[PDB]
Amino acid sequence: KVDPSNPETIPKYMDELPIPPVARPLAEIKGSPYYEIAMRQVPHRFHRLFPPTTVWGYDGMLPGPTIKVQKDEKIYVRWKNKLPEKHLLPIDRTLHETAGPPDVRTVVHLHGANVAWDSDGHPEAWFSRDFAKTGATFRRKVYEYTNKQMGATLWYHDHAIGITRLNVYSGLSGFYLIEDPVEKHLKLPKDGYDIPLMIQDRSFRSDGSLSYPENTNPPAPVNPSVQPFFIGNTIAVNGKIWPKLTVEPRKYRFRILNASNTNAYTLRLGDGRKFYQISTDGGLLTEPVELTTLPLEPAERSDVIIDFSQHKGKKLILQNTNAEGNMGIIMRFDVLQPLRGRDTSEIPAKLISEEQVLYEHHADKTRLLKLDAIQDEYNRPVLLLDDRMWHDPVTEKPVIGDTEVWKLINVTNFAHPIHIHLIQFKILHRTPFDLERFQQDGYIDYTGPPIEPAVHERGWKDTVKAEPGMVTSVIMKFTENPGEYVWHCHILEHEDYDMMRPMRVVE
Ligand SMILES: [Cu+2]
Ligand SMILES: [Cu+2]
Ligand SMILES: [Mn+2]
Repeated sequence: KVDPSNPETIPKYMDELPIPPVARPLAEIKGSPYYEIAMRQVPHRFHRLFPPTTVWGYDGMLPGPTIKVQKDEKIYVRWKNKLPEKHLLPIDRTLHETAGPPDVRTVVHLHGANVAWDSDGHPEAWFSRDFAKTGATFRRKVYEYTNKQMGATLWYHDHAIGITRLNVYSGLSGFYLIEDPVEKHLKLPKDGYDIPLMIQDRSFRSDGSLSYPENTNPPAPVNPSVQPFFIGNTIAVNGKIWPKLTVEPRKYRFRILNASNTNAYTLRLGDGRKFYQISTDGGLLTEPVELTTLPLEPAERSDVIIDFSQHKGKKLILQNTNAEGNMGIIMRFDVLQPLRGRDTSEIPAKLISEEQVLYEHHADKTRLLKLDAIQDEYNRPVLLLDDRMWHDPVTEKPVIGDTEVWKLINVTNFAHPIHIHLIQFKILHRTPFDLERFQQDGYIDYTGPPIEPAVHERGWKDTVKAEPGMVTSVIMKFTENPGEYVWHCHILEHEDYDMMRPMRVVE
C-alpha cells in the first residue's frame, strides 16, 4: 500500500516526466501577444499510485504553462487570482499582511526579468480574488514584459509579502523562456529535445494532501508559526515524484531549475558522466563548460546538454549528492527509445559572440551587506539582511549607470541564495573570514585568499550561493528601469521572516 506520507512505500520511476504545455496568447495587439493566466485550485497527481492532491496552479496546472518569447518581444500578461478565500496551508499571523483577511493574496514575479518595477511583481503589489483588495504598491492588472535582455531560462512564481513560501509551495511557479537571436544560427538540441526540469522537494499527508509545517519542533508559542526552513521527504520533477524520462541515444538540452522552498541539490549524472553547461541564470555562456557536478540552490538554474549516444540501453540516475537515501535521487534517464532519425544537433565551440566585462576596480559603489539572524520575543530566529527589517528605511539606492560590488558577509552557519532583482551579476570571488572574531567586534579577519567562482557559476547570474563564514562578492551595473525593487534570500522561509530589503534604483 502506497502511503504518500511514507516515502519508503513509494515505488520510484513509475511516472514518465511530463513536459508543461506552452502558454498560448488570447490576442495580439499591434504585434504584441496578450496572455491571460488564472490561478486556480485544482487536483494534481504527484505520483501514479497517489490519490489526487489539491494544489494551486497557474491555468490550473502544475507546473504552470511555459511562456515562450523572443528577445525584445513585448508581451502583456493579465495574471488573475481565481483562488478560494481560504489558504491551503497554515498562515503565521505575525508576519507581514497576515493579521486577518484577505488570506489569499497573490502577485507574480518573473524571476530574472529586466522589467519596469510595476510589472516586477513587487511583494506589496499583491491582490486578492478578482483584485478585490490590493497592496500598497499595486499598479497594473495587466503586466508588460519588454524582454530587453539576453536569451535565458527564467521562471515565474508568486511573491506576495508574508506568504511567499506558502504560495510557491502550493504550486504557483512555471517556466518563462526568452529565445536569444543567436540560437537561430546555432544547432542546439531543440523542440522535443529541449526539456525543462523543475526540481522541488515535497511532503504529503497520508491522504495525499500537501503537508507543510504548522510550527517548529519543538514548537514556538505562536500558532501557526513560520519555520526557518522546509525540507521535504520526496523529490519531484515537473510535478511528478522520482520520475523517469525515456530518451533516445542522442543529445538533449535540459533547462534545470531548483524551485524548492529551501533545499539545495548537487546534480550528478550516472557514474560522474560529463555534461555541458550552456547557460546560467542570466543567459548563455561564452562557450560550453564540461561539468560532472551541478550545485543548485533555490531559484538557481542552468541549461546543460547531455549526450546519451554513448549510453544506449542504459538507465542513468540523476543523483543529488547532498543527501543520502531517497533524497539522494532526483530522477532516472532511460536510454531506451530508438533513435528517431539522425541527431543533427551540435555542442558548439562558442555560444555567444559578445561578452560584457565588469572589473572590481571600476566599482562606483561597494556595499558590505551582512546575512545574520536575531531572536524575536517568541525565541524564534528572524533572518535579516544588513541588520535591518523589511520595513526599515531603504538603504540600497543604486544609481543608473553605476557599477556596484556587493559583498555578502554570511555570519550564519548555513548558505543563503541571495537574489537581486532587475539586474544580472557576475560572481567575483568568495573569501573566508574568522567567524568568532566577527562575532566579537565586527572586524572582518580574512583567513585565506579569495577563491574564484566554481566552474559552473561563472556566467551571468541573479541568485548566488552566499557561503557561511565567507564574504561572497558579486559585481553588477545598473543601466535602465529606475523604480522600486527588492533583494532577498530565496530560501522562502527566510524571505518571509524577514530576509528581504527594498532596492530603490534611481536616475
Ligand atoms: Cu536565507
Ligand atoms: Cu524576489
Ligand atoms: Mn524567484
